Amino acid sequence: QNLADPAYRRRRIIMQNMRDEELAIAQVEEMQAVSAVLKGKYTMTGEAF
Amino acid sequence: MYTTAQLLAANEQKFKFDPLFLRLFFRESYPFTTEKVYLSQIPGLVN
Amino acid sequence: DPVEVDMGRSEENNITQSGGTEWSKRDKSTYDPTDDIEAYALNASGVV
Repeated sequence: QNLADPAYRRRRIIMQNMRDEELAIAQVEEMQAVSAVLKGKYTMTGEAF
Repeated sequence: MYTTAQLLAANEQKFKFDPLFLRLFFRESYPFTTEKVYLSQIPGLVN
Repeated sequence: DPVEVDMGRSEENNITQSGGTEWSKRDKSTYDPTDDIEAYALNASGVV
């Protein structure tokens, strides 16, 4: 009933994608803490690294 | 004809019914302008 | 001369515990009679 331009749709996609990347950072950030105070050891290993 | 009937109060037979559902769950109301209505949801799962 | 009065009571307000479940065919310790109380209080036609 109320559309918009793909330009503001592009803005929405940009904001959503920023949100997703921030969430992914916050989530992957806890991996090292989990390893650290879960074993006293940690593995920073993954493809492209 | 000589009857002299004196009428007293009546009952109500009221019911035990309260919404509890539009009053607790469906609290916000929306009229319609179209015939159909969608209900979209965004499933988010980052990696 | 006899004068009969139907006060307006409904039969479902005139329950008899008759059956296999009144109160004495139960364990006094394990059973809670309040269940019967609400089962009978539904047709109360107001607060009791």
